[PDB]
Amino acid sequence: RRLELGEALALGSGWRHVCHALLYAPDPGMLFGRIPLRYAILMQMRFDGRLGFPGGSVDTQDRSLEDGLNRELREELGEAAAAFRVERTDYRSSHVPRVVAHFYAKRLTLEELLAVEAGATRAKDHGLEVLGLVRVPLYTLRDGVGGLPTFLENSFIGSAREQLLEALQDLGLL
Amino acid sequence: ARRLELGEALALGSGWRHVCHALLYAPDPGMLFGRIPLRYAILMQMRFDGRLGFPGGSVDTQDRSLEDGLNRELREELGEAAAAFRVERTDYRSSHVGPRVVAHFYAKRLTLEELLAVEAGATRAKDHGLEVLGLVRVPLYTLRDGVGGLPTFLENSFIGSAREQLLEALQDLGLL
Ligand SMILES: [Cl-]
Ligand SMILES: [Cl-]
Repeated sequence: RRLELGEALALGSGWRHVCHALLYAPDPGMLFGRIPLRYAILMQMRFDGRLGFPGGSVDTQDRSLEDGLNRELREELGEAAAAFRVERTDYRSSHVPRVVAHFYAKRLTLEELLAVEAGATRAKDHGLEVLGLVRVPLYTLRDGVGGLPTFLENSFIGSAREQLLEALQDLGLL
Repeated sequence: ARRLELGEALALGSGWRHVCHALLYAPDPGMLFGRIPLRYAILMQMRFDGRLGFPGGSVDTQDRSLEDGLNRELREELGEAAAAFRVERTDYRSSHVGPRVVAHFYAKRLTLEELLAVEAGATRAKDHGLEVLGLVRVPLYTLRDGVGGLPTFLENSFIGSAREQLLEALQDLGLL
């Protein structure tokens, strides 16, 4: 299932790689003035009706995983994604058809993150591979179901659900 | 989700909340992977509660009609761009009733250019990042595996009867 980046960097041509990024930004915002949002975190509704992360396939044209991640993101998200670069320091995990899924996480400013939302419609893949961007609600509502717990009952691509949870875990959100 | 006629629903007493939601759609000729027809761009939204639904909201006695209230909530939910059309009584579709809420549904044909400006602008709506977590188009196809596209979309969590309201409008749009 899961493996080391070197372990997977080491692999024959019978494997290709994908790169995906969880973009996040602190948020002092408060739903209804009462419920702290904590962080804005983007996901995308994909062409198959499943929730996933931005990025995509890295191919022989790329000098590295990050060059392919950042290229995929310019195309999926638009020009606001070139305000920053995802680097190896933002890498998190690799997972295994015959595909290795690399996963990254990049802290943005709320301002940067908002610019990415604002420009996402003009992106090439908008209204095609990507049906739109959504933020992950990080709270649980007063009924004990609304919010994250219900968000987590949606359809997710691949291992995106588990990537999400691990990263939230690692943000101190359980 | 027991149904109501619009007149009856309007007759209901001072102890009911009324909500109004709108399915905004334009025809779209494009093809996914240049081979799979989109047919229409139809807007839905990810709500604060992690459920998919339609733009709209509460309507109160301070609204001179359900329509005025819907256009007001549409402006809150999606921004300036939505002011460029009014959703009127002719676009009305159905009303449903738990806790003395009545929920009214509209469907409104926009021009593809109008629908885009709505998405382009939604990041500036008051509710964006609050009640509205972002917009999404409904995928109307089913993909070669017979599960991706629409039928997987339908397995996501929906608020109220948005699934039913959606499915209803797709049927009335003539989609099998
Ligand atoms: Cl490589
Ligand atoms: Cl009228």
